[PDB]
Amino acid sequence: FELLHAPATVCGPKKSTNLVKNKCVNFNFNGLTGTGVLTESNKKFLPFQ
Amino acid sequence: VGYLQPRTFLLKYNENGTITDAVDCALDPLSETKCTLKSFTVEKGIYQTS
Repeated sequence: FELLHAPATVCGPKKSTNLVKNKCVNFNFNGLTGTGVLTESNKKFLPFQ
Repeated sequence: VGYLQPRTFLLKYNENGTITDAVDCALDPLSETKCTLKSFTVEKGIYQTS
């Protein structure tokens, strides 16, 4: 296991629960940890963001 | 072939979420006024720069 200044490309899998919406519980999406209701929307973003 | 320079730009986001206009704040004194006011519509009067 060699660790240098180069960016690592071999990490480990992350295992976690499914998706529970319509509830005011804590969530986490790509490090962004928030607390609220994950309600649906009608807008659309961009296919690279 | 062109080289990028660390300048200052004010992106304009419409209802679609894509960039439609960009104004550089390092060219003309008129474009530098819109950098602080955060608006492309400058009315009459006297403002500051730097």
